[PDB]
Amino acid sequence: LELALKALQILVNAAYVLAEIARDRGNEELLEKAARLAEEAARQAERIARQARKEGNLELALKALQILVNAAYVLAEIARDRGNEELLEYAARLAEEAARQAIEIWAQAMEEGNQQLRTKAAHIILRAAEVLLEIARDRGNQELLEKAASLVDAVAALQQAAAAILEGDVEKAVRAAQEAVKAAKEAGDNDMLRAVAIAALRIAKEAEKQGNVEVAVKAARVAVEAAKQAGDNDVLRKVAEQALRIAKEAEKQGNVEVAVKAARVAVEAAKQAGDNDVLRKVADQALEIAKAALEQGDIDVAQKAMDVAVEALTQA
Amino acid sequence: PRLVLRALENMVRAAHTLAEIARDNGNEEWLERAARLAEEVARRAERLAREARKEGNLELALKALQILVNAAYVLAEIARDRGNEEELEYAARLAEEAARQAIEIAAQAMEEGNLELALKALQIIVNAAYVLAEIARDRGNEELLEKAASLAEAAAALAEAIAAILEGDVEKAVRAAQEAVKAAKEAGDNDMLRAVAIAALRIAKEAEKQGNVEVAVKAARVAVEAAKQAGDNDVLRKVAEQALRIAKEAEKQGNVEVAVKAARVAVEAAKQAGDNDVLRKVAEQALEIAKKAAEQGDVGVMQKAMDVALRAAGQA
Amino acid sequence: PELFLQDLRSLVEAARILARLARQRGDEHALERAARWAEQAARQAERLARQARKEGNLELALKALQILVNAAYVLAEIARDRGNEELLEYAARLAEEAARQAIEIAAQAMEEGNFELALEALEIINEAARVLARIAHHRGNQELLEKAASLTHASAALSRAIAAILEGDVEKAVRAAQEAVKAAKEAGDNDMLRAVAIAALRIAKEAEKQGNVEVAVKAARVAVEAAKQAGDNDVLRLVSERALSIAASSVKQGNYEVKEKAIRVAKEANKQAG
Repeated sequence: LELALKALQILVNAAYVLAEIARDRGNEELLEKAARLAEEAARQAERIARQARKEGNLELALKALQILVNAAYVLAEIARDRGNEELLEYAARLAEEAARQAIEIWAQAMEEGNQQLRTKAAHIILRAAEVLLEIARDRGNQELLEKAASLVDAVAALQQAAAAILEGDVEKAVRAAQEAVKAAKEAGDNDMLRAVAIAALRIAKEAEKQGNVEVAVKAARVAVEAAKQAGDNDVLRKVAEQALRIAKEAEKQGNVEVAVKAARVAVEAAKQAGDNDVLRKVADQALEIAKAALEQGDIDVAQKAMDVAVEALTQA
Repeated sequence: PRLVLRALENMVRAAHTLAEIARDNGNEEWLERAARLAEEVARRAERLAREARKEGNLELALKALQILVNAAYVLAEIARDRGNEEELEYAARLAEEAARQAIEIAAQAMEEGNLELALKALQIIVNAAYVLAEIARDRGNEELLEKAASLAEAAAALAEAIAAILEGDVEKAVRAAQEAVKAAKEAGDNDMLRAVAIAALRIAKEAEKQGNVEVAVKAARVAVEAAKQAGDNDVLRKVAEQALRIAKEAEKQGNVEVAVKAARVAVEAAKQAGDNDVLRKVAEQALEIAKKAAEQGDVGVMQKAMDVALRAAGQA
Repeated sequence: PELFLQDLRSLVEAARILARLARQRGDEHALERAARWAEQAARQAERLARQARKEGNLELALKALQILVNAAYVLAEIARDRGNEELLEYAARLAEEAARQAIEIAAQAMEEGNFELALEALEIINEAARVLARIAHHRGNQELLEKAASLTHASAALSRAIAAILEGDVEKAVRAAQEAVKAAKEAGDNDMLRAVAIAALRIAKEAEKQGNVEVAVKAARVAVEAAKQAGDNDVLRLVSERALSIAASSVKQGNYEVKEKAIRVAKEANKQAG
């Protein structure tokens, strides 16, 4: 199994050397041969990546993506002196689909808590953006500069958020996450937003263990901001479960104001999901929140709670 | 062992920094120092590499070759900015000789069946081609440039063939091998031809495990095509033995046409080799092939078995 | 823990890419982002690097110093094109004390005979010297460029001496040490001189292990030269102790002349120590 990637890396390196050797010479036939070598290697690497993803070895898959990114770099280096856009058109589309798959890998790694994949995947995505940036540096497409820059700074935020998670600093986590949605929303990439949202779930899971619900609701408010773009129903239900858990913790803390803001986030998501069981659970939780707000005499919070309860229950 | 490789590599890396610093400053004396250091490393590393193969550890040897290739890269970077022909000649000789030794490793590695070492050696060869070409362009020699390119193409085909050996598509393997002999025959490099033949032998061994004698003969047809340029007597002997093994399987399959083609290859090789024991063993089996051609009643095949066996015997 | 360095590397790579992109697309807030990201990553690395010497995992420490050098390359790239000398001065101070700390680590590794770490620290030193030279090329300091050539020369010499010791090629080691002490004189740094003296001590220790007392006297003659130029009394004490090892070994080998040299060397080391 594994040796194929090693051979493919050598093939891409051979193609790189062949292209460099040809570069100063009137022999586009060598460049064509190098491109044929690269294309076969790329087709092999994609087929391997598809199978490795089915088998669940993410390291083999991301290494194949690393090779593919190097191949895209070579294809661009060929294409430039060849004066050919179609090679760039293949390479950029391939690199975008590779970046998508790498982001999907990064999301699965974040979901599973595999930091060890997370670092590798980040380096791969960063290299993919570098190759897209070389393509943009030549081709002059401004949108690709926006895509690359936003992808990169979003990865930098995603990394910063993971570092904040390991450090346990929920305030740093929120600070990062706000910029993360800012970048991803300016990019308009729904798959980048999906990866951000999956990370935001992990932020919330740890924020409950820290018990700072007042920060955790600000994180949840970012989480719905992304999730409302992405629309993945099981992710939205997972988010809603976390928002309800956050409300239960806010009740244990007696912080009904944070609990009502947690419900205001929860309804924003539940109104997309349409899951009547979430609507029932939200109304039940909101009644417990109203009971706590009555017991505290926080009746402005009680009325705000029940405004949100009606807004939720009326979606049934 | 291990430490000395690290140290010499670090001494080359130091020379690389020193050459960068010297070229940035425009200083001569630092290049002279660097060159003295690099030559001393080259002399030491040649000894180390020669000893490492005598110790039988091909990995230590190929790492030492990579040190020599790093040294060659540094020497070339110095020399091509220094502007002297003897320096460039010495660098070219060093890189070429290292590549010879690397192919000798690759041949041995494929003969043992460790493709991992062979792949590593192909990376070394690819690196040497890059260095050689950079020398050759700046010197001005089209013959060496063409030699580098054709060697690199042949290496790329060998890498593709190794990938095909991992994958098990013997038609893909033959398709690669056809290009490999095309490049190798254009280059006239004896060791490259040797490597192709050794690869073809292991391709045939896998084709026999699969029972695909037909494609095994197609591979052997390339193997003799290469061997006929080069006169590696023991490789010719191994090819003939394989051709007889293939013919014995073709007899077991009752494919007397494939068996006669296997003999047709065997005599073509034996005609170069002149080995009387091979010739008699070949003719001995050639009568078994003729016997089976008669048992099948295949007139034209039996006429070919006649013609082959008689021409084989007629001067043996 | 280790993943921290990988994440820091990724943030440096992001900064590198952002800087590359910013050289295409005009935004001073991309420069400011990259600089802030990079400096914070560098300070985070520095905290860990200071901690790692207390933890005694020198492998993680020198890996962190490699991160510092790699970050310093990106900082210098940003700074030189942004045209700010104070950020270059900061990056230079970061690199300089990092490399000086690497020289201390290398001295421990050579005292241990843990030459593995010494070669890697010497690599960090080489790459630091590269980055220092890149900075100096823009500042115009020929003095720093001569020091970089000296530093690379000395690190190469230490590497060569180590290689000769691992091989047991002790006459070539003694010859290489004689080159190394001249390289230390070119460098003019007491910490490099200490590292070179620690190497010279470890070199003499190998000759004592072999019982080659005359080779050891040659090695000690270099070691005491380095120690005399350094002025470090602890080194001079260690040299005097090793010289008495050689003297006792010389009486064990039954030769009065090698004893006499070894005692005169011990007395030179004592005369400098006071």
